[PDB]
Amino acid sequence: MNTVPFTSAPIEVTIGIDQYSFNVKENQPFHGIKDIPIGHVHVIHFQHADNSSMRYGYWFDCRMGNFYIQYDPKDGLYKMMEERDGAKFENIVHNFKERQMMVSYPKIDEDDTWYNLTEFVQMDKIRKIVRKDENQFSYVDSSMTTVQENELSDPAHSLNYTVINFKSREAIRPGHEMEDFLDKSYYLNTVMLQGIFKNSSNYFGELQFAFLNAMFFGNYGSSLQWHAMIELICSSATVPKHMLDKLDEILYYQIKTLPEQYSDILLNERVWNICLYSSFQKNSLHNTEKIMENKYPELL
Amino acid sequence: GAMNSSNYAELFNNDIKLFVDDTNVYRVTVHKTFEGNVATKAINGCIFTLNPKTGHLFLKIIHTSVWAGQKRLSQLAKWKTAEEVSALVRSLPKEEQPKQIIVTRKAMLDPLEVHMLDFPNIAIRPTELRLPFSAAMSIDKLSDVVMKATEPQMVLFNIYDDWLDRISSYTAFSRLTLLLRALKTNEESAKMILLSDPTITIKSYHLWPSFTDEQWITIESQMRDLILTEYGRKYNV
Repeated sequence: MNTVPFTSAPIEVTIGIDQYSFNVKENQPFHGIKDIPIGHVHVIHFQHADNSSMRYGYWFDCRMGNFYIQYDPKDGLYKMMEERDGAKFENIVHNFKERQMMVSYPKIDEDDTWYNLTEFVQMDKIRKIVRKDENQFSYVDSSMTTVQENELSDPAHSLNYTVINFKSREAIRPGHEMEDFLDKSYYLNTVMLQGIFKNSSNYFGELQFAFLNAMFFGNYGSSLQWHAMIELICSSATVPKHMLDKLDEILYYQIKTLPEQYSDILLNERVWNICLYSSFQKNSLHNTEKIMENKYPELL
Repeated sequence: GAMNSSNYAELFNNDIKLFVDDTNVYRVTVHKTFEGNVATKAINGCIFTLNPKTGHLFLKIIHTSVWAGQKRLSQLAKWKTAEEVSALVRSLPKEEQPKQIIVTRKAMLDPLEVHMLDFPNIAIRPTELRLPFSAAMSIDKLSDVVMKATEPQMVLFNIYDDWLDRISSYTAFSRLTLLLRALKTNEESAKMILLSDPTITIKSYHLWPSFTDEQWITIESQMRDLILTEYGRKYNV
């Protein structure tokens, strides 16, 4: 179990940690989140009471360092920082616990939700999508655009998701125009999996990371990326069986966790109806199809 | 963007552009089998690729052999269309390649776009106009070269005959679409109008009769009358 202490809470903010969230009042004595499960990535995120635009937060992994939060009154936001003095950090964490000023990561033992949402997400791959190599943790917010979005402006602040484009030379072999456009198997298996991602776990990890950024920050380019990676698989006639079964589990838990009120902007009608009902893999997502129909039959 | 009544004069500027109509690429007759089931028999078709400014028509004949042993032929026809249009552009010198290709049916956009990936600066555009290019096989000389073909073949025509020696592209295109609209709505009456008078002949190297200017006025009015009559009939107006 690990801890992320907070120096203070000067402004009223809703704090999230993974799928959980707490309201903290201006200058409320709040000093951190304890009992954070080791072994997974985590995201701590913020939405100020005064600005319900710009949700923002930090992906991190406690195995990589001692991290803490501090409000910056110049930049006006809660910043994550690393403490290199291991003794000074245990000292702060112990004194704040002694004073019981820390919330406990509220995990139910039966619950594998966070594991299921982050199964393939690795901190080292996050840091290649959010490039800021002086920090071990990664900032994401509602407004950050992706590299593909930038192509159709500040590269330091971009989400470097892998570019997927069904009408590109990369996706379409000369002489196999019709075959490759209607059956993206080549694009998925040779170009993307063997070429770029190297294996299905890295692919699933980016897909899961894209979903979580869309859910937690309403990041629109992330939502586009999540749907593109689903569509690429579903529009491929030849997919490893282990990938289809794992995709069905991944999507089930994503749909399960989504806020009902957000299904309108977070779920692309065309992609889902094509994947569930038209695509090569219409019959391979039984759990995902069953939960989509019982929870969002309108979208379909 | 899409082409509509508003941006209609763009067709006659000096940016090279082609219309592609795929409506006659995959043509079948439907018949009964011995067992009483229904079957199709393909006949020869054509891609209708037209430069509306110059009248140059690239009639690519689609021989029935193309379909041999293929499934989902109506879908394949769209990709074959795009393959052939793309090969046509490749065959043209750079300074003759179009800057835009306007497809008459929106289903052609993705196939042509994919086939044209090598030409990113050629814009593939849909249209909202209800162009009558399907009636191209009502033009006797075009129907004849298509049906006689024994193999894939490209045949070039000027669909405006020599009209451009006397009228502008805009007017030439209006006449062509009027003639074709009429042929589409009532082929027999349209063809009667065009050929009634035996003294007005079709040059060997033309598609339409050699009307004088005044006779074209009379023809065009007769085609207008035809089209309005048929409309009244269709809707009981």
